[PDB]
Amino acid sequence: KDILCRLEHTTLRKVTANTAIYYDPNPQSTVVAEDQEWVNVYYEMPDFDVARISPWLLRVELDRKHMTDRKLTMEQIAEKINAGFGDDLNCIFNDDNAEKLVLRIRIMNSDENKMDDDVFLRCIESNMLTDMTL
Amino acid sequence: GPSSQNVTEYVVRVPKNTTKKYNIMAFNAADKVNFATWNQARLERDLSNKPEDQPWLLRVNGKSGRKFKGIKKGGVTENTSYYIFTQCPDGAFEAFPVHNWYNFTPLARHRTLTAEEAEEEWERRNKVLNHFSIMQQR
Amino acid sequence: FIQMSVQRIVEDAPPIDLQAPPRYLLKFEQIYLSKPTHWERDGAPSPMMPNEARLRNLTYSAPLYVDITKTVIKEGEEQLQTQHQKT
Amino acid sequence: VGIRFCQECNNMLYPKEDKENRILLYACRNCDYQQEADNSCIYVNKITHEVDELTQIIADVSQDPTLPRTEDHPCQKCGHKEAVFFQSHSARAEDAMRLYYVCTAPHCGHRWTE
Amino acid sequence: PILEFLEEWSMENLEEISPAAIADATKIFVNGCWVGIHKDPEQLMNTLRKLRRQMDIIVSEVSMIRDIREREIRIYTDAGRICRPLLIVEKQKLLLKKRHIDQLKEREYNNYSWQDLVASGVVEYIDTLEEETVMLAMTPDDLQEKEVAYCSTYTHCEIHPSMILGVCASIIPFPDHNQSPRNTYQSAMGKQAMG
Amino acid sequence: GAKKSAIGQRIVATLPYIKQEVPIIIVFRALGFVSDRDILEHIIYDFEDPEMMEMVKPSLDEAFVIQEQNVALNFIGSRGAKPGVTKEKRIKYAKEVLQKEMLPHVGVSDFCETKKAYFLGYMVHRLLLAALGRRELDDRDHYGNKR
Amino acid sequence: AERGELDLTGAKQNTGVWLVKVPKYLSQQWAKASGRGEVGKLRIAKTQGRTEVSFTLNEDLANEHPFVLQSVGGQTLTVFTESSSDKLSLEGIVVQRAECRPAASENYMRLKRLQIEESSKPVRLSQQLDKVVT
Ligand SMILES: [Zn+2]
Ligand SMILES: [Zn+2]
Repeated sequence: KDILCRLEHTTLRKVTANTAIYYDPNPQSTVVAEDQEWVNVYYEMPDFDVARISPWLLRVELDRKHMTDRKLTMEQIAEKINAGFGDDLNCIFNDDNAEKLVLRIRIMNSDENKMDDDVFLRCIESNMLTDMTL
Repeated sequence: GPSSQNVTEYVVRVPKNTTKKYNIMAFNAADKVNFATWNQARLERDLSNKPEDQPWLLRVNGKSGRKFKGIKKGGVTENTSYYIFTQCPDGAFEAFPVHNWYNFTPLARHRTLTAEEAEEEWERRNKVLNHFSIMQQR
Repeated sequence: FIQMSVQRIVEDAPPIDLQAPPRYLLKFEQIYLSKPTHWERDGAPSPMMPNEARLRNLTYSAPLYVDITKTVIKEGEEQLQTQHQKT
Repeated sequence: VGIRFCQECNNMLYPKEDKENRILLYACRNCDYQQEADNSCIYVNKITHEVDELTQIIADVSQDPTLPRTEDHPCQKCGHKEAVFFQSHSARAEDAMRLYYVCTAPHCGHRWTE
Repeated sequence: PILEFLEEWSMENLEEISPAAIADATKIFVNGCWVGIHKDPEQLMNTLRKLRRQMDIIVSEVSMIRDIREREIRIYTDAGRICRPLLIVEKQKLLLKKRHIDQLKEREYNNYSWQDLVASGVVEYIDTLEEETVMLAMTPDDLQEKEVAYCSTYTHCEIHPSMILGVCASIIPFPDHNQSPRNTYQSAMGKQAMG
Repeated sequence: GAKKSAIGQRIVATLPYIKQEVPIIIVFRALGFVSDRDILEHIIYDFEDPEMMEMVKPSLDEAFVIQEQNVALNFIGSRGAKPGVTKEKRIKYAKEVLQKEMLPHVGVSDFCETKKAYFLGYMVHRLLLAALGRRELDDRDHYGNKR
Repeated sequence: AERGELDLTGAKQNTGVWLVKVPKYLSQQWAKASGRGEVGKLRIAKTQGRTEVSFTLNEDLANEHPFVLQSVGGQTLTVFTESSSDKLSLEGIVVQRAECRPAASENYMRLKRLQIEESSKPVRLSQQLDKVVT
């Protein structure tokens, strides 16, 4: 089965419950308390993003059953997203203990510091769901 | 009280001919029309064709107010009739047939891309970027 | 088709208007159909039996006639109307 | 997720941010009208889209003579014994064999899934 | 005649309603033309069915289809629609009774004919589209009778299941005991038989 | 594409006597329905449903340039059976096609625009249901669809 | 004050009118009377929690018409008149919508059958000729 998983193509669409885009002006009080519990931990001593951060947020919910079936790890997914987009995007994910798996995505700080800031994130959402390979 | 068992009866009157014809003016509920703001109202036939066989044009409060265009109803009430009941001091209801049915739709008042200019935007068939910026140039 | 469509098609046809001054109008009012008839070489009509058509290689067809009303306007404020029954 | 139209020319309202206030706004393209955004969510994409089929079901289906009727699943609301059951037969589910029950009692369009 | 009755009935014209009211109401289609909407489809269908069975305003060859799930009522009156006569079933009972059979038995010198059955409202023509909404019984002797509960709501019944065959397939004896390709082969062969 | 993928799938209409596909929203504009709310009212009968609303968004963006009925009519006339020497002829020809050549069974008169808009929206509404999977695709072999 | 200006006094008075659809026979009878001065009487009965509206046909005119009300929130209907003097005026705003239905259930269809027969009277159809036209 390990070989099977290593061969069968897996894109972010397969193991994604849903994707939502919020304006998220303040990173601290991002959307709701659920993210507040763990988002702060990353923001208590954040690195590589203290300079600036894009206003728009891309929240991704990942199905636990699908993730378990392919034995995928959130850290691995973040590394893959980071590897694909480099520093263009900042990926924040919660611990696997939480019943809900979340992964916040934003755009590089340097750009924040031409098409649009909300449409472009929409393109990335579609780009990551299908084109990106996990 | 009396309202719990109130009974009312009124007579119906159908005058043969009326000096003024009766029509029906309709507005979309989502339009959120407000007759209080209708300080002035002007109703004239449209000039697009260039009379009785042409759509109506409604203008409210001149250019400042919303402009609506009236269109005669295509359906014909050959097997149906429409009447309006108006309260009168005598208390006998009066029924007036509707000469025609017209539907009025609001017209937007803002810089609209010209047909010649719309051709230029057609080259950006799907490569259009920042849809908001399109009207900024206009 | 014979009872309704043929009449409907003829009725639905717009009146023919000629103007080139005098103005001529033509309208097809009613459609008439007779029994399947055969004409001998001498011109005498006779009912065409289906067996006869099979043997003599004829076509089992019924003559078709239409009422046409011809109204002419000569610009003299005078209208002359004539009907050519069963044309 | 919600859809809004400007009150001026009744055209589609699209999201937009103002740098000065850093607050989400909905602005009409051909109108220049702007509105304060209260949802704060531009859109939500449901890949699984596990939409509750009960909402999609119409209570009038109980009037269908071809649907099977079972008396072993009484209505939870009115208690009517007779009920009509059927499958979703909705595409994009990728799997559908469960039964959806609708109360046959008139004026009680209760629907449930066992 | 159908459109005029619909206007007379509590059907709202499409040009007079607001778009918001369409969601709850059911669209009414006559010969593929969306004429209007109705807020009481069940009553309208029953009224329409009653009229056709009585041959009052609706002729026998008119198809009335109610898509309950889609909230649409489609009425068809054009030509080219294939339909077959089916016995009407009400409350698991055939509207055809012994009296109709007895009247038919004396088909001649009685003026009682098939058209009387249609006028009587015991047998009606059903097209393909309306058949989808019809719960039909193969035979009354077995499917209508009380038994293991399979279908307690039957709308029509076959006059005879053997009628599904055509002219050539109808001359095959015991065609239900032969392989289907053989039945087709005979159908062609029968066309070439001398006589 | 970055833009094509994000918006999704757009709806186009193939009217008779027109060489090329016409975006659906343009046809509604040519009929006399300019505001998005008015057009969506004929296509989507329940704005409370968000899934169907998102389906028509890409189509709206496609016809965003055209915001006038006359502009929509000229655009259709541009693809007419014969080239239009002047804009007036193009608009007149476009009205001619829509008036009678488009959905003639719905109507063939000059006051049938509203009737055709509803039917055209129903066709779009039917298409959306199939795309959304809420309605099964029609079967050509079904003889209920045959004459 | 202008020819194209529309009078809005009726709207300012909050005048309320009722929109009622009636069958052909009721309208035909009223047309037959030619407006003698009366065609019937409308009766409204209001109970503790329900309202009943019906119309009674004149006995002379004949030689019950219950009224069903409809919600008006779906549209805003106003009545405007075009006087023969070319002075358009707004009569008022419709405040209630009702529909008139017949009382007869089955015997009414007999009248419709005659009405359909009357409608089909001018429906011309082809005629058969015993002899060929000469
Ligand atoms: Zn606007
Ligand atoms: Zn119940």
